[PDB]
Amino acid sequence: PTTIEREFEELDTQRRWQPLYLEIRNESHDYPHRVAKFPENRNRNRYRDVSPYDHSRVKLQNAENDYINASLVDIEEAQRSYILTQGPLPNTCCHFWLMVWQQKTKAVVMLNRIVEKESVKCAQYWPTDDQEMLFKETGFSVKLLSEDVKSYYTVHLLQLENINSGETRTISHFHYTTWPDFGVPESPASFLNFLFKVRESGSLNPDHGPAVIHGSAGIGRSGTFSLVDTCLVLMEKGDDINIKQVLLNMRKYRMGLIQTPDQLRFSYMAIIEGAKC
Amino acid sequence: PTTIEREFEELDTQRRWQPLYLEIRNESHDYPHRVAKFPENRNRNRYRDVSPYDHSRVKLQNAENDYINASLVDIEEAQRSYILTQGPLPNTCCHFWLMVWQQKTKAVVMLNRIVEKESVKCAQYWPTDDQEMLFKETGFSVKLLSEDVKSYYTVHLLQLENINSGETRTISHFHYTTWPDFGVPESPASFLNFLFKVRESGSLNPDHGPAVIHGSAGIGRSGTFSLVDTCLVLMEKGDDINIKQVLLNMRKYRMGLIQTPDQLRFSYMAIIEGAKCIK
Repeated sequence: PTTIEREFEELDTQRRWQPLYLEIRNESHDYPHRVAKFPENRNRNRYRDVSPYDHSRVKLQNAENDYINASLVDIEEAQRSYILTQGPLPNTCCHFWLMVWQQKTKAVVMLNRIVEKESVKCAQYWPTDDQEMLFKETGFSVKLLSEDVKSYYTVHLLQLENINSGETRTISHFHYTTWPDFGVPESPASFLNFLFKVRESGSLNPDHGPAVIHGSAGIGRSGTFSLVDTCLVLMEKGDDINIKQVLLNMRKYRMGLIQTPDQLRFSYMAIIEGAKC
Repeated sequence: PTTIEREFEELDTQRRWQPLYLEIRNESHDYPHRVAKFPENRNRNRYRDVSPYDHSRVKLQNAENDYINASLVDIEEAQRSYILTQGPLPNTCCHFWLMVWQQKTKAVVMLNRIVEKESVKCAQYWPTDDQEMLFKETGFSVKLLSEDVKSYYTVHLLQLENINSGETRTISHFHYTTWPDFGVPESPASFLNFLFKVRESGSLNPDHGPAVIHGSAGIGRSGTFSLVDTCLVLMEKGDDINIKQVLLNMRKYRMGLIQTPDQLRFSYMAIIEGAKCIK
């Protein structure tokens, strides 16, 4: 904890955050992602520059087209596993809830707004009122159980139902509402508080399926969330951590996590402050 | 402006907001609201103790059932007209948009959140994304054009289309997001700023149909919003104002406007500060 604060201060005074982030870009390797570019998958992708690698993509089980824009990002050293996905499209919200069910997910972490700078970045895939939301394509319904609104985030409790079996599960929907795309949270403090609420629910624990983390692309803010959570686990287990090394290993699972130098710098501060807790 | 400032300070120091609000209750008259209680209309009312008066209710034209829980609130001395309405129910959002169309409304002012204290207070009657919302019972579709999110309110630009005529209109939807039910806005400043944005759009001006103001019941926050706007209009025209008499007059058009003493106190404060800002 003392060492990463020393490193951050070196990068600040010498103003080397952009060269550092550019060095991580160059050391990130490309892996095959041929399935994302199948013709019949082009309406399942939000962005043409954001595809899951063939070796780590989440597959819809027992589906004729198993493809969803989702990556299982796994860190064995930390016992941490997350699914990072794009903001679902109107036609993939059914696949998204099918994924949440098959993986036994307990929480969805949403870091984006439905509309950002006059572009819809995500479909309304949960209901805002008491009307049930139906996904006939995959046989799931979503109903709103509870809503707790705060100034920079909201938590929803949703009832996800498998209409075919009648079975039901409660999904915690943690929605960060003041985090701009390609930008940073307002405060490391506000961010850390949000992370700790997601942790306190147990939704990141190994006795559950991987949590679903998404923004609009599931890359920038989503990578920052997972990078900070993971490196708080590693320090907590007593491990010495190289953040650049942790982030490079994570990028083997999904391309281009952490999208700006500022996002990388913010990840350092949040890791340093979260350690003091 | 100095006189209402004297009055506020007297009521604040002597803590007399409740004797005042109770005295206004007693000077408020009840008028028939029999149509709201017709058997076919009771699934169109959110709350059974919240009804529009027969003499000021907005009528849905060219419909088999003309009823909607909405009141035309008029202050002729201010050249101001509002429609105060409940938060529409799932089966009445088609009626709400038919009313917006027929009344040539340009803005909807929304003062509630969809869920407050774990209770649904209003149906999702506009779309949050790029999927179009359809109301086939009345032949209208709503599409989201634009969204500007600010710290205490959001503005949505919506395209309201009459599907059978194909004609289209742009509705300004001003959604104040930080005003709890039976409560008060966080800061007079943020509220006053929000009101001033609604005015800047011209949606309250005489060359448009009346704006639609709603909360969940369309009475407490809706009444606070309308009282403050009206009394700033009356002051800038140079009229001497008894706010209590303006509120009693507004209550002839819809029952129980402004629901708490703190809301009544907040109307005074916003009026006093909005005047000093205008000057």
